[PDB]
This record gives sequence, C-alpha cells and structure tokens, in this order.
Amino acid sequence: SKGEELFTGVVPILVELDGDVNGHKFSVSGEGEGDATYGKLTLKFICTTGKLPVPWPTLVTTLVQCFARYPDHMKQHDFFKSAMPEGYVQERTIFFKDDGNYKTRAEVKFEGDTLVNRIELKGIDFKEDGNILGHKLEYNYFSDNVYITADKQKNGIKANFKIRHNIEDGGVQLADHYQQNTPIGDGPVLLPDNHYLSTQSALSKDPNEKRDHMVLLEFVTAAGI
Ligand SMILES: [K+]
Repeated sequence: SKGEELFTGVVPILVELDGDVNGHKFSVSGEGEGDATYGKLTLKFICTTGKLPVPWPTLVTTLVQCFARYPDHMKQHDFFKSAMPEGYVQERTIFFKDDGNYKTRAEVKFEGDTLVNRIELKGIDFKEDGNILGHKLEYNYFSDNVYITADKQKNGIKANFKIRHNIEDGGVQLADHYQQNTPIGDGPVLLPDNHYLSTQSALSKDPNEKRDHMVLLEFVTAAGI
C-alpha cells in the first residue's frame, strides 16, 4: 500500500479523548511516538479536566494499531496502515463483566506528519461502588491478543478480545472488547486473513508530574500466520 511507507521511521502521535461515564465528564490529551518497525509505542496522557473518574487502565485500549509490527510475510494483512493517510474509524463496545460498558468512536488519521487519534467515549450503567467507578483496579500491566477478521461489507475489519484487569487484593475485572474499523477514504485497503495482534502494555508514572496522568510503553506485533 501507499500507507506502509508513512510508518518506516519514528512518527509523532497525538491523542485526544472526550469522555462521559455515568454523568462524569472528562478529557485526556496524549502525546508520544510510534515506531512500527519495532511495534513500539511510548505515550504520556494527562487528564486535562483534573482528576480522572475512571481507572487509567480501563482507557489504555481506547487511547493506534497502525503502529503494529506486521512481519514481512504478513504485510498484505495490515489493514491499519493501508487506510493511511486518510485513516479509519475505530469503534468499540467494551463490556465490563458485571458492570457498565464503554462505547467508543475514534478517528485515526494523519494531520500533516502527525498520527492523530480523536476519540469520543460514553460509558453507561456502571455501579458507583463498582471496580471502575470505585477505583478498585491495580495500575501495572496487561497483555492480550486482538483477534482480527475481515468485514467485507464495510470494507474493513472486526476484532475481539478480552482484557483481565487486576483488582487490588483480588481477582480480575474482565473487559470484553468488540471492535470495528472502517476506512475514512474512498481508496483501496487490505482486507486481512484471520490473525491477531499480540499486545503488551506497561503503565508507569512520571515522578515529576503533579497532574493526573499515565505513562504507557506498549509493544504490538501481528502474528497467527
Ligand atoms: K485505579
């Protein structure tokens, strides 16, 4: 595709989210860079409206799969880069088991030489003393597989996966993800064979930063072919 050549080096990334969860409104801004040669993302997010009303870990997935390392033998299955520079719409429902759900819609595209992810999140039916609104999740690390399949009728893809969010002194808060991506442009895109993205997210803090924030180091690699 044309789009693949946009990712051969280090690309600056901007993320902007507006959220509304059980009536609590909030915004997040993120900056960093992605190096798709290595599947490597480094990002820092700030809650610009003050204190974040959900746990940071629950927003990682929402807050640029075009930075996946696709092995050379799977380059024909890389929908994400094939949609660039015009981009794709990424939409999700995220099902928090025994709790509410997030519904997200994002546009991922280049603005100049900057890869931008603009997101609207709406969360409904959360328990106000639940693990999410009660801030009962650990802040550390999670890893999983994003199972991707073609959706020929929207000229895009679907995916699904499950995140096991660690509960502080406890088990796991499951977060079932259902995803669709559709190209923004009229251009052609690569419709993939079934495969997955193996993704590892490491969360940390900037010792100098007083705002509510999250530092993210993530690796994303396509596999399963
Ligand atoms: K938390």
